[PDB]
Amino acid sequence: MNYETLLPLQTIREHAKCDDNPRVTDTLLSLYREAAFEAAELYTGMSFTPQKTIVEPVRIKNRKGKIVLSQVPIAGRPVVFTGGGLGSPLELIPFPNSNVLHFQLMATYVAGRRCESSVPAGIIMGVLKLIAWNINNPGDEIMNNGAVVSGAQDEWFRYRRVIL
Amino acid sequence: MNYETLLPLQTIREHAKCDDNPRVTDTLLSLYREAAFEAAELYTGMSFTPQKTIVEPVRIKNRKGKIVLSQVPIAGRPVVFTGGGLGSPLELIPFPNSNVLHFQLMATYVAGRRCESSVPAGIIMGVLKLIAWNINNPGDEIMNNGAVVSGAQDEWFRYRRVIL
Amino acid sequence: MNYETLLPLQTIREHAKCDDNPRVTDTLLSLYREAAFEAAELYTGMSFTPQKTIVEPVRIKNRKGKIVLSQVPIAGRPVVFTGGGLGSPLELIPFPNSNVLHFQLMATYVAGRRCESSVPAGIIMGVLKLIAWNINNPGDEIMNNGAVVSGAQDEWFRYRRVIL
Amino acid sequence: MNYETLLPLQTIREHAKCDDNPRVTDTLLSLYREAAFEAAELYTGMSFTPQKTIVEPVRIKNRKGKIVLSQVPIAGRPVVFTGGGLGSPLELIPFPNSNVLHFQLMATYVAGRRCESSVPAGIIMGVLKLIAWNINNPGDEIMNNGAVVSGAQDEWFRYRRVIL
Amino acid sequence: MNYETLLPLQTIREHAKCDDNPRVTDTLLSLYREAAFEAAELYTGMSFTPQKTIVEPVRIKNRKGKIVLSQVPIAGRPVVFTGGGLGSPLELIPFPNSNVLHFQLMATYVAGRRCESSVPAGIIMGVLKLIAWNINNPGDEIMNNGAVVSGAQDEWFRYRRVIL
Amino acid sequence: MNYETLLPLQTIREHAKCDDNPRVTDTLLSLYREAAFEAAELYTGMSFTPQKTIVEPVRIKNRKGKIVLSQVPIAGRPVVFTGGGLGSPLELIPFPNSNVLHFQLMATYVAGRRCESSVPAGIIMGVLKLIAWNINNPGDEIMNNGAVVSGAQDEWFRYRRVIL
Amino acid sequence: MNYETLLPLQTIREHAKCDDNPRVTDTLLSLYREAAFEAAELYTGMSFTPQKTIVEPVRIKNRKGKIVLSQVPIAGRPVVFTGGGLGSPLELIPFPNSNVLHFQLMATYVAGRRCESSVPAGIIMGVLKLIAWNINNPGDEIMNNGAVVSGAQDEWFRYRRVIL
Amino acid sequence: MNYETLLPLQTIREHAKCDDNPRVTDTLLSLYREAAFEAAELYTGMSFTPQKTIVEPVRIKNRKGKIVLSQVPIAGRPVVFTGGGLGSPLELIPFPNSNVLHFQLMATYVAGRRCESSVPAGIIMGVLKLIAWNINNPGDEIMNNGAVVSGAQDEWFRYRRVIL
Amino acid sequence: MNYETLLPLQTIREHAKCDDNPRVTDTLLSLYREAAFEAAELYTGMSFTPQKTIVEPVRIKNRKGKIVLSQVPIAGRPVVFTGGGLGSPLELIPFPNSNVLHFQLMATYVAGRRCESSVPAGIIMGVLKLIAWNINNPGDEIMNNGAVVSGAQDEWFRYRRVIL
Amino acid sequence: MNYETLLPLQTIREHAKCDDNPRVTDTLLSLYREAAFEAAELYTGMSFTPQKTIVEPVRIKNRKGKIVLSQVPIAGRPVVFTGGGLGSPLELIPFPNSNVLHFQLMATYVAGRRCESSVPAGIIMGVLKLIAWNINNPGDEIMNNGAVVSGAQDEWFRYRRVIL
Amino acid sequence: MNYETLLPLQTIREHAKCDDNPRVTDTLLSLYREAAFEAAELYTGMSFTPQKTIVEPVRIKNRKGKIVLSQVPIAGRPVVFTGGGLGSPLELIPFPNSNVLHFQLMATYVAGRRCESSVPAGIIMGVLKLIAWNINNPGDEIMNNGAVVSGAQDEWFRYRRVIL
Amino acid sequence: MNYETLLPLQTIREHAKCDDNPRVTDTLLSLYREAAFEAAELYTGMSFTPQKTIVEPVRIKNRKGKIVLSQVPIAGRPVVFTGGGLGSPLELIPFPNSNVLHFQLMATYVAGRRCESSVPAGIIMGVLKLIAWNINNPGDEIMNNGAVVSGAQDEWFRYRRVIL
Repeated sequence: MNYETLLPLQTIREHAKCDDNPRVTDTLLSLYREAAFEAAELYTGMSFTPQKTIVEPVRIKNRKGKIVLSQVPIAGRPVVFTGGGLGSPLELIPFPNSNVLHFQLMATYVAGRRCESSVPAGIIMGVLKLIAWNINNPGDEIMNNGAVVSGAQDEWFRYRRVIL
Repeated sequence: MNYETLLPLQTIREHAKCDDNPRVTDTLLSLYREAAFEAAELYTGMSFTPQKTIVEPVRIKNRKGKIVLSQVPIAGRPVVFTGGGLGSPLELIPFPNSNVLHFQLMATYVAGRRCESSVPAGIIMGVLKLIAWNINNPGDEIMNNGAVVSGAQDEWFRYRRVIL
Repeated sequence: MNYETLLPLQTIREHAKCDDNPRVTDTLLSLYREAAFEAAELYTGMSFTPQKTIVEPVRIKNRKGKIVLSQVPIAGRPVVFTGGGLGSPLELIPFPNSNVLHFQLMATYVAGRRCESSVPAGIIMGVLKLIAWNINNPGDEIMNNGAVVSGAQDEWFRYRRVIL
Repeated sequence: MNYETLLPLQTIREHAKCDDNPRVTDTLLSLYREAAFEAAELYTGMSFTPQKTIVEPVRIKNRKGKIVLSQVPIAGRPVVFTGGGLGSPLELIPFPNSNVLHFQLMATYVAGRRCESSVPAGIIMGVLKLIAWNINNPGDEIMNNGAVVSGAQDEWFRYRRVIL
Repeated sequence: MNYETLLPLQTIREHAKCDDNPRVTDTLLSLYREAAFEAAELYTGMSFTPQKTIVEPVRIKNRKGKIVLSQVPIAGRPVVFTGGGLGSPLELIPFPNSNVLHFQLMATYVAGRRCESSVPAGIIMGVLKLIAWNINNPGDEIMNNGAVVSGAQDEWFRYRRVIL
Repeated sequence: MNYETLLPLQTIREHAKCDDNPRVTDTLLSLYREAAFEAAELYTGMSFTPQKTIVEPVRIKNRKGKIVLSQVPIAGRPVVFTGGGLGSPLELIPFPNSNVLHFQLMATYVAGRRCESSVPAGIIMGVLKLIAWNINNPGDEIMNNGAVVSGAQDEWFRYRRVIL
Repeated sequence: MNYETLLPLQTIREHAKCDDNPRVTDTLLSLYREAAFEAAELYTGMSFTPQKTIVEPVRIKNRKGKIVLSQVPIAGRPVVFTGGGLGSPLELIPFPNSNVLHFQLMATYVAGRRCESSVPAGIIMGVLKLIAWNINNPGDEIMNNGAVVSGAQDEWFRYRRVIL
Repeated sequence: MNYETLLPLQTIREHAKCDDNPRVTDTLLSLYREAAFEAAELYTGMSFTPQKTIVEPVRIKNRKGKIVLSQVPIAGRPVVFTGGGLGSPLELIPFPNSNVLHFQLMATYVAGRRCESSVPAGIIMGVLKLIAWNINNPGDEIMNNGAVVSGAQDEWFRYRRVIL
Repeated sequence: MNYETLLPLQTIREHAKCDDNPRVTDTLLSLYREAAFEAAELYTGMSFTPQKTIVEPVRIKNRKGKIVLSQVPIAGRPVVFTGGGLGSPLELIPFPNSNVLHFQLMATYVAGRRCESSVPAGIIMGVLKLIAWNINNPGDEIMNNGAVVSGAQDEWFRYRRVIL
Repeated sequence: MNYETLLPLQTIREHAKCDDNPRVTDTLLSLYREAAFEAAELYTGMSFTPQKTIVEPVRIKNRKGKIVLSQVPIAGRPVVFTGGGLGSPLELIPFPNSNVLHFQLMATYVAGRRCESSVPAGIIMGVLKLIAWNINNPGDEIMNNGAVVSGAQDEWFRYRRVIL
Repeated sequence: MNYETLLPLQTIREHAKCDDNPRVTDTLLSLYREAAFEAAELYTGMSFTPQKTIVEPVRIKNRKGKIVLSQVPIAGRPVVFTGGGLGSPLELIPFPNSNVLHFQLMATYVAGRRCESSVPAGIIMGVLKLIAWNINNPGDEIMNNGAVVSGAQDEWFRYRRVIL
Repeated sequence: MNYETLLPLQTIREHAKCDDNPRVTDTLLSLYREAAFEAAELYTGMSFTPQKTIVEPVRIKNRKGKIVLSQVPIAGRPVVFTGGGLGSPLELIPFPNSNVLHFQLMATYVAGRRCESSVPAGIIMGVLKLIAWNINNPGDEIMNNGAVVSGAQDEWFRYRRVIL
């Protein structure tokens, strides 16, 4: 993917205060950038521009009618349901920024984002901190996890929406 | 967005005493300003300039007749109800600084600000400290939770409406 | 408000001992003073001469008829209420230094305080301390609220009279 | 108030050893002196030389007839109570350092001092220490509760008269 | 009062290691002396040479007929008590150094000292210690109460005589 | 495996900045790389990517019919079951990220990774960190659990996925 | 007084190694000596040379007839009792070594010491140590309870041997 | 066994960074390597190629017939039992990786393994650390066991089969 | 008593490494020795040669007739009792090393030793330590008793070994 | 005995880097070697090369035939019982690695080692460390339990085997 | 006593490094030696030089017939008891190193070896250490119970014979 | 005894590493050697070459027949006891190293060692450490028993065989 557009090398170099470097090659930094983006993906679950189709074997959690989805659905668009003898389609309006719906069973929806320009800035701010840490810690001495001490995880934490 | 009118780059540079450093280009300051304003909006809950129309579904929270909405409406404009098979749309005056309801189903309101001069000074003061912190410490050393240690977050606490 | 009449910049400079600062211009010091006065007013509640009006809906609290408004009405002319089923409004005299009144219903009033020169010395001293602290702390600390550590909030405490 | 008679500027300048310093103008010293005397008045609760005479409502605390005063009446001559259905005005003499009298209801008496030289020296000594602290520490360092650490709020404690 | 005879300036200067001081003027030392004497009087209640007339309303303490007074009357000359239902005036001489007597009402008496020479040396030593402390602590340095750390209060403690 | 394709020696030499060092020959770097990759494989349990469908033995765990598989099936391609006493084919949709299925026994499903570039960058970062630690610390000092203190172990914890 | 014969100034100066010092006059040293002997008398309770006849009131302590006087007795002149139910002074013989009388009412005895020579060496040593402490430390630094820390007090403890 | 085939001495010299040692000759490095491989074998239990025959007596264990042999037979080749008054010898196939069989008696068997090529990398890495630790600690410094502190025993732990 | 016969000054000057002192004259050292020997006598209870007579009254103790005298009579010579309404005087033999006898009553006796020969060695060492401590602690050192910290009271303890 | 064939002096000197030191003669090194081997034999319990026949009395520790013997028997030769009124001497096979068997009375056996080449390397390493410690620490300082702090003891622990 | 035969001054001078120091004359060293030997005798209760014969009274401890001696006799010749109703000789020999015998009463005995070699070297060793401590530390410093910190009272503990 | 053969002076000097001493004479080291050997004697209880006879009474312990002796009799020749048993005096040979036997009563026997060459090396190693410790510390510095910190007691501990 064109990570260059999401975060240029020049900005990374400027933030890290490493635009005068005798041995750190761009080829290596292009690996740290991808690693940081993958780490953010794993920590938050918010995919970038490439949208992904979701069809999964949903289930009912309890008699209250609670259904848990694996990922948040595309915002605004209703979500459809089918299967279990219900030949006709069925759909409801989902909650924004949530993955709980109410009435073998089957359901479908799409997850992803419009494009490079819709990424919240806080994600980038945490990512840049993570790259800076990885640049200034090849792994020779202790001076304990990298993604936490660098503070990027705290920046990303604002979006993980723990129960209120 | 016109973040420039809210906090011109000149003031940010003057506060940080870095107007002559070529290491901090305009784009980096723009990114820092955007991230700081986003963090302030998330923390204090005060929606910024845009006046976005908001529509989202609801479920009857309790048997007593309580329902909750996700964002704060602007005072004056009633919150209206539509759909859900009910008798007919209904209009309610919003309780300022609250989004709780008193008597699938739908409702909608507006959130935002009419004028940009209404920004309290404390928010700008905290944003200045946060940007100053981000300019100096890239997070690659331990001597990193900028929002807390920089002191910006505590300034905004005056408005986070602790329960009296 | 004309804060310059209450605290000349020269006085602030003589207090903080910053009559030679090589980078702190007056345009930033004025913002500092504005923020400090806002913080003091919010903490103590001793507002100034200018006035503002508000309108809100209200709900009775108990069978005894105690009612709570969102802001303190001016110490003076009546506070008006409208609606409530009855065909004509009802009005009560608001008790000063309080937001509580005694008996949907809509309420309106005007906010503000009395003559300009009401400011005592302690608040001025606290504001000076807060400004002095703010000048010498753009935010860097491993060696945490500015108003608490600086001691200003201990100067203003004499006017709160907390009953637990 | 006319503090010039109670504590000449010359004594303050001599105690703090700043008579040759041009960076502390008469305005700033006047502000510090006024603030210090205000703090002393708030802490110990004795109004100074001006022979203030008070008229305050009083209600019997309990069936035993205890009545508590908000100020200590001048010793040696009676304190009078009126109103409250009394057949005729009645006046007694209080026990010294006692603010409680016992065998609508209104009470009046005179509280003050004859000559300014009777202003107890401890109060002036505490004011001097507070002013000296204020002049040297603007409040932007951690080497700030001036009233305490300087000792003035301890020098004044002799008078507050906790219950024996 | 004749403080110059109770404790001359020369002795105070010699004790505190002062041959000649660059800025400490005698006028300020004269204030320190008076402050120290007032502090001693407040801590012990032992009024100096000027004998004082005392009149106050006395009461009986307990079932045992115990009687207490505000100050110790002179050792050998009676106290008087009349009014409040007494049958005839009667004056009696109290215990030595103990304000305890045994079987509105007003009682008066005289307390004080025979002459200047009656002052025990310990009080003078404590006053000298307190003066020395005050000369070397204008109130600007922390790294607390002056009268205790200086040790004068410990010297005076020998005469307060808490119950045995 | 042919590790030369996964991680060329050039990248290791660049990250550890030892391309000009003649004391670390290719033979020793091969050993270090092999050991690091084997350690990662043992830890996360994700054998690397010769693309491979999965068919493995299983035995039922309890009356509920729960059966535990080894690796995560891919999304959108149903598993199929055989073995035991079954006489007809059967296919069920797997739950995302799951490794347990319920209705000797046989069954096969499609999973794994296709291209070597899909090897998540986190694993490569962990391997690089472990190799960098091994290069500089032979293991005879206390200023030695290399996998942990170097942080390589922490980078691999994102995958082991303790029960939710 | 006779303090000169008990402890000549020459010995004190020799002990304190300050004979050639013009910075401590004779009057101040005499004051130190007087204070030292006063403190010693208070602590150890041994009345010094000046004999005094004592006449003090007494109250019956208990139903057993016990009565306690104020000061320690010297070998003791007989005691005459007056007041109460006795028409003429009731003569009786007291006993030394205890302050208890056991077969308003008056009692009497004598106390003191005939000669200086019996002052034990321990008292002199303690007085010397206390005077040496007082000469050097004026009481304005901390790193000040002279009677205790100087070690003088512990020397005198040999003679008390309290019974608890 | 031919340890020089598994780990060339030059490899050890390169790992420990001792390619200039002034007094560590090869006749001692051979002993160090011999000891380290023996320690690894005892810890992990993975033997080395050469086989050896063993004969031992046994004692009747219990009813269920679980019998423990002092060593692990090789590859499950038959293990014979003789003597003890049995009618004729009986033989069983021993379960590999264990020394327990299911049924005075005598037992004999042979122990060993197949080939050198089946040595994983982790064991080699641990042995290298153990040798490096041994070289630089001849036994005259305190800075508890060599195999533990050096971290070698933390490399072999991956094969010791804790109970899942 | 003639201490010079028991301990020459030269012995002190040799022990305390003070055979060069130009400030510690012999007159003060003699007083030090005089005090030290008296302190040793008080601690050990072995009164010295100078004999002294004593006369005292005694109260009636109890049924068993054990009576306590204020001092220890001289061993082996009668102790007399008189007065107390007895028909004629009664005399008893006093038990040595004690002040208790077995039966207002008056009592008389005498105490002392024979001569100076009754001094063991350890007492001399204790006295030497006490004197050496006293010389080099004039009483202005804190950067706690003299006789205990010096160890002399640990030398004399051997002669008590009481049943404590 | 011929300790030379087990550990030549040349190897010890090479390990301790003292081959050119004339301060350590051959006799001292022989003494150190003998002491170290004795300590190892005592600790690990492995009887060394010189074979010896042992005859000692026994008393069964329980009531069901528990035999216990002082030292471990050597493999092959049965332990033979003699005397004790037996019908005839009886022979038992030695259970390896133990001296407790299932059955005044007498028993005998033989212990030792067939050849010197059977010494494990770990014993030699521990002996070398202990000798190195003893060479460089005579035991007159504290930074002295050589067997433990030198690390030699822990090397031998591999063989001591715990009771399970 | 004639200590010259037990420990010549030459040995003390050689051990205590002071064989050329003129300060420590013969008298002071003899005093130290005598004090140390007396302390040793007190601690151990064992007179060294004379083979003293003791006659002491004995009272039966309890009906068991236990008698406790004060000294330890020798194994081989008896200890005699006399007095009471014994009409025939009665003398026994106790357990070695035991001071208790199992059956007014009088006892006497003598034991020990021929010569001064019964003054074990340990006692002399302790005396040397105590004298060495005494010579160097007069007791006016802190870094003082010499008998302990020097180890002499620990050296003598071997013979104290804890009461088993 | 000719200790020279047991441990030559030269070996002691070489071990304690002091063959340059300017003041430690051989005569004093000869005393140190004897003291160390006595200390070993007292600690472990094993006598040296001189075998000695023992005579003492032996009271039975319990009905089980357990009897104990002061020292271990020679390993192979009998202890004797007269009377207290069957018709003839009887002597038996004891357990190896265990002073426990089983069936007036005076019993005697011999104990000791064959020759000077039978002393285990560990005893010599401990004695050398104790000698070095005694040489280093004459008793002045404190840097707590001398026989333990030296480590000799730990070396001797292996032979003291605590009770099981």
